[PDB]
Amino acid sequence: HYATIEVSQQLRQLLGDQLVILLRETPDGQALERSQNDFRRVLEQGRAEQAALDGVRDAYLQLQAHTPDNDGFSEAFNGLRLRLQDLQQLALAGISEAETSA
Amino acid sequence: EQRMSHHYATIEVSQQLRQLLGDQLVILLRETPDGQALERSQNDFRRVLEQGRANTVDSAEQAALDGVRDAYLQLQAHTPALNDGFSEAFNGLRLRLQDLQQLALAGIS
Repeated sequence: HYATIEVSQQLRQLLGDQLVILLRETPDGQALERSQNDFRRVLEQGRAEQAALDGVRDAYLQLQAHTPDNDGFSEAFNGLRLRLQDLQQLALAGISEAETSA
Repeated sequence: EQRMSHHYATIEVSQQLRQLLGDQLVILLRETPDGQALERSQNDFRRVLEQGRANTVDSAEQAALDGVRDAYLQLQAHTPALNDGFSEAFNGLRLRLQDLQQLALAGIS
């Protein structure tokens, strides 16, 4: 499980990274590209559940194909998702902490 | 066990909040956002969040949720500013990543 949560969180973060970029006034195409590469990078890696990761790849391929204050919204979204992400990782730590404690 | 169960409830809250944040993205990423469904989602987010802050036991997790509240308010404050293919592909992608992750967590659990 613990492997499948890490690779899951990475992809979700990289997806969020890409939304932050898309939600900006002037989308940094190079960055988006770099981020799209990291995603398929981290994914392909994890791809070696194997169906769900295959399903992710299939779904990512489709997002890619459809990919096109406004900068204020982008930054607030980024702010919010990092905190939610960190909230989960905090709680998740408190558990691996507990598992060990036993 | 019980220490472990408070942590898992905080994970559940964060998952629902991310799902609801996702719901809003899907709406705003459409040719024409539906302001009515948007505000229903915004009202859902703040209900689940406020109940999270009300019932969360672990004190660091409580403080974390206060930060989530501050950032959510900022998110709303910047929304009034603001195909359909991207929005639909996004939706499918995030749902599979979420379900995938929530399986393993329930797995460990």
